[PDB]
Amino acid sequence: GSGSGSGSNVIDTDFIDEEVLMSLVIEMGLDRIKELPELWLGQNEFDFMTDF
Amino acid sequence: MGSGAHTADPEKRKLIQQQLVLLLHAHKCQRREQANGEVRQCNLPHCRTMKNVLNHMTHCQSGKSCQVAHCASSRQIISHWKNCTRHDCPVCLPLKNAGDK
Ligand SMILES: [Zn+2]
Ligand SMILES: [Zn+2]
Ligand SMILES: [Zn+2]
Repeated sequence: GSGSGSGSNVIDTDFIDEEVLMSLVIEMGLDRIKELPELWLGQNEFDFMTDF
Repeated sequence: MGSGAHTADPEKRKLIQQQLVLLLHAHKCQRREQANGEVRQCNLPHCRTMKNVLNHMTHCQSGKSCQVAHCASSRQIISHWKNCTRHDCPVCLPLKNAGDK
């Protein structure tokens, strides 16, 4: 017996390819960022990211 | 240090998706080195910051209570992306599709 409820940042990107998002990074400009903005519970339509 | 932005802006949600990508890449990008014992040169140097976060998240014992740089965000963000499923969620779903563009 070896139960488990949560691991460590499983995320749904373990199937994704680092090459795919790569092209998307250059397309948007994720590899040319000078100032990384802050990410804190801002909007109200995305409050689902609480996880509290 | 400076304070005055704990709730961030609404555009952050937009940056969340984009950031997730930097945190998404940085994720598999940070595990590709520790899982092989060695490290390799990365294309986009932006993943560096995340590498310091994902690594900090390991030293981050509060996670959702931490406020180190992006810690709470990297934890809060990856959190959504982790618990999020179905519904009108254009974050993990589309990023999981990758059908076109
Ligand atoms: Zn990288
Ligand atoms: Zn921390
Ligand atoms: Zn989601």
